[PDB]
Amino acid sequence: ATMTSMVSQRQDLFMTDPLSPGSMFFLPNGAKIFNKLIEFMKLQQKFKFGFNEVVTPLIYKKTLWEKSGHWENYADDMFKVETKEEYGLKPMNCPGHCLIFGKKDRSYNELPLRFSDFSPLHRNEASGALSGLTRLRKFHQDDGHIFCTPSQVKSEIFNSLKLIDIVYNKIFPFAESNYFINFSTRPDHFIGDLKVWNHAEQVLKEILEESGKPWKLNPGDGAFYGPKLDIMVTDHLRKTHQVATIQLDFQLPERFDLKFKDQDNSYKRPIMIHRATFGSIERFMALLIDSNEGRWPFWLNPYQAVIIPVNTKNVQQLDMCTALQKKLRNELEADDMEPVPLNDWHFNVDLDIRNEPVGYRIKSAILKNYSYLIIVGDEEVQLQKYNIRERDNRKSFEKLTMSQIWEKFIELEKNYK
Amino acid sequence: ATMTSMVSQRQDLFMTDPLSPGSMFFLPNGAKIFNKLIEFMKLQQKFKFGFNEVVTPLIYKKTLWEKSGHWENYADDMFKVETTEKEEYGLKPMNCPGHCLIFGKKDRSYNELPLRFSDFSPLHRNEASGALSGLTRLRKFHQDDGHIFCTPSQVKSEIFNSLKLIDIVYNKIFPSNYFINFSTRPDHFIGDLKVWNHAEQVLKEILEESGKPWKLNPGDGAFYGPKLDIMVTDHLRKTHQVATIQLDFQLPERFDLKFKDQDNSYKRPIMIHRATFGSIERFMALLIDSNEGRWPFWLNPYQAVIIPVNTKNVQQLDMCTALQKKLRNELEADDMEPVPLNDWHFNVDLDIRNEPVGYRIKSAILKNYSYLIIVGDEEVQLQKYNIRERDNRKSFEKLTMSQIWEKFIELEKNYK
Ligand SMILES: Nc1ncnc2c1ncn2[C@@H]1O[C@H](COS(=O)(=O)NC(=O)[C@@H](N)CO)[C@@H](O)[C@H]1O
Ligand SMILES: Nc1ncnc2c1ncn2[C@@H]1O[C@H](COS(=O)(=O)NC(=O)[C@@H](N)CO)[C@@H](O)[C@H]1O
Ligand SMILES: Nc1ncnc2c1ncn2[C@@H]1O[C@H](COS(=O)(=O)NC(=O)[C@@H](N)CO)[C@@H](O)[C@H]1O
Ligand SMILES: Nc1ncnc2c1ncn2[C@@H]1O[C@H](COS(=O)(=O)NC(=O)[C@@H](N)CO)[C@@H](O)[C@H]1O
Ligand SMILES: [Zn+2]
Ligand SMILES: [Zn+2]
Repeated sequence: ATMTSMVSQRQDLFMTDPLSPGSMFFLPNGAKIFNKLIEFMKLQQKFKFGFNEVVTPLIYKKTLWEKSGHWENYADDMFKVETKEEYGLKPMNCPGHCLIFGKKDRSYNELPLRFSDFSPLHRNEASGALSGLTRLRKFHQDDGHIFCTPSQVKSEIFNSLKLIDIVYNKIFPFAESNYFINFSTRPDHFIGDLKVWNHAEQVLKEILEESGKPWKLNPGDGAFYGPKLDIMVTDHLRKTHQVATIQLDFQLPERFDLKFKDQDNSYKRPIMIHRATFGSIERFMALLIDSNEGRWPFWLNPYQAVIIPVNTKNVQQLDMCTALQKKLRNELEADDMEPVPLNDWHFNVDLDIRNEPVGYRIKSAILKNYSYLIIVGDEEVQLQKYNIRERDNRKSFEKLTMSQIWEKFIELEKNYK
Repeated sequence: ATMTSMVSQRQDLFMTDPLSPGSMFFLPNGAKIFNKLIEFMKLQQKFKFGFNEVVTPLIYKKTLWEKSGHWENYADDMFKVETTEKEEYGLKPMNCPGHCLIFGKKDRSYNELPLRFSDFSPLHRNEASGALSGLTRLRKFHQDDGHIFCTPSQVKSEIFNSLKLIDIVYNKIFPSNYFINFSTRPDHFIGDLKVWNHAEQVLKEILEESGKPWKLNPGDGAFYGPKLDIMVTDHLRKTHQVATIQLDFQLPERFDLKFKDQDNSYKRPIMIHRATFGSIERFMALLIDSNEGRWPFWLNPYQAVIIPVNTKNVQQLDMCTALQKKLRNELEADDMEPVPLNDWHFNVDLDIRNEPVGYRIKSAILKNYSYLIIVGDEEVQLQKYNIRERDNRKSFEKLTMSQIWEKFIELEKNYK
């Protein structure tokens, strides 16, 4: 029994199976949230923070991992693929993005060059370390790599902090006291020179102090390629978890011999910034469950609304419920050829017509954590209005029409509420 | 293949590297089209054809691939993973066995049927190095995969519905446009020969009731069942297998899949394997092979380009930058206001290069921008924009910022 077990059971979110341990199954309801969080992050990355999404391979030749230093300094966590050339299943996206950078000639005008990647990653974690969605063998990162110049680093990290603030302080609050930063310094197994490393830590520390973010030193817990700014979120058992991370990399550009044409018409190395906001879609989703206990916001809820007729055998009530569900689900027939258009609204509304008392079905709804409960009795049929209430306030009853509820549910998603 | 390679360099679509043979790289513009197609398919699958997307693991133990029968029929065309006991894993070449596990985790009723699962996971097939060809044959690819669990009574209607989706893609949105290859029992097949002949009998009737063109492609069916292979032709008149409908009576028996019928008796569900694009990669390769870079507006990574006649004219830029701001619909990275769901965003570039206005038009015809927007002082005086289509030279029009905004939206709300 873990951090997400009860809610996963109750809402049919995920599934494990001993034929692929450490990897897990997103059931239809669980996948909706997975896709919604990604959809959110893509919008922020593409239309506000200037990222360009790429899709990269999963397996690469051993020779690549030897460049990046993963093959030696990350051998404990890397899966190896075989069919006389040996391959590695990627635990990270960075080398693939380095190949992208080095494929063409790069101008200083292209910088900062930002790539994002939602590829599934594989890390051979120890069987004991495995735990729920927080630590998996397979997972997806909202990964991003920024190639920039020395004068662009400070502003790029601040931008990454802004997106982090929107996520952890505005959209998914768990102002301040939502997270603190671990200043993770040079580990025991590292690549590169100490001169470079000390410079890297100076730069990062200096930026860390301008941000004014709560922080503490986490000595010898950086990456083998660079020092990190690890966003730490605390759960209900007062245990911290690393989610978002900002990593300063002077090493991989040299390892891959990356270069760009600068203003002085000379070739210099780009500076590489590793960053993710969720960290992984899985772990971040696990920490949401730990805090909301299944009580999702409307825009994220797999159970957005349930319509409950008082008398399940009353045809008048049923027509009224059936109509609203059709309206809110907004779904076409497989009979014709009319395709589902883009940017249209579809809501996860259900219909409880089990032959059980209305009170039992309402209690059943609140247990499943439906964001809204819509009840239809005779008074509703007469008024042609639906008695809609909020999940977390049983005195939020109001009578709206089919149109009003439709427009209400839209204003909720356009406000991320 | 080399037209794909031609368009790719022009529009910066894809990329390969000898560090990963058979695996594609999707550069920003290339990944955009990739995402658009998936976005289109997900919409039709969820809101019109009653599918439910799941996310399944990419590696499973050797055990599963024996239970499914892939470990003997595929283990050459399958990657193996090395773990810490020492049970070996297999990088999945298909999604099917993983969906059987899902069906056989909860007890199932006849009420849940037809039960449909969709999956867009990346697949890995260790193809021959000499079989590799651009985006058509890769070692890594994504399928718009689907799996239906139904009763024998439902197979007919359920395969038709899959054809209705096929009719949309190939005859309406991305255009006989195809014929069906009736692939029958392969040599290395599994299961009882009795149920095979039955499956091929039912599949033929459905194929006959359809009224769609088909040839017999004997011995090229799947080891787990006969398949309706949808074939599309090149400009070189060569055929390619994209969409497919496969009737499985075997895998449900391999996994001992049961469901409760209405008479309270337990029976086996029937598996229908299906993809409409087949793979996004191969499907993309055939669009490029057909349009030669001339993308539709809703798929184009180059939707519009704004060209000011005098690149030093402050007023012309103020009017050009205003339209680009409007059309792109972005936000600033220095505030806390999030990009909202279901807003519109268009790929509009701004050509302020110090070159004659004609040279910057030539440079956009070759980029295959769906629309060319031009601003001179004649337009500045009118506060209207001079816009033309790509494929019609005499298409020029004078619209406002609001008009172009709504025009572009309508094109996207119609898959135009
Ligand atoms: N085994 C795991 N399971 C789930 N999530 C993980 C796992 N390992 C790391 N993460 C998440 O992914 C984030 C990034 O991990 S990281 O190793 O520190 N950083 C990277 O791998 C770089 N590729 C970042 O671009 C972590 O902060 C954490 O939120
Ligand atoms: N916000 C809630 N949290 C927990 N349980 C609730 C909540 N709201 C209602 N219930 C439970 O659901 C059941 C219904 O309670 S009720 O208010 O009296 N029911 C009704 O008002 C309607 N059935 C009448 O039309 C009770 O078991 C109650 O305890
Ligand atoms: N190596 C490949 N590269 C690109 N696309 C491929 C490749 N192999 C198959 N496909 C595409 O994917 C489709 C499905 O492949 S299939 O083998 O015939 N069908 C399956 O594997 C089943 N899992 C479908 O449910 C093909 O019709 C083709 O369009
Ligand atoms: N659809 C097209 N296909 C090929 N070439 C084109 C096309 N449209 C324009 N061009 C080329 O682009 C150049 C500019 O054409 S043009 O219409 O006459 N240019 C102008 O009118 C501008 N100078 C004034 O606004 C010419 O070389 C022309 O041959
Ligand atoms: Zn990285
Ligand atoms: Zn299949």
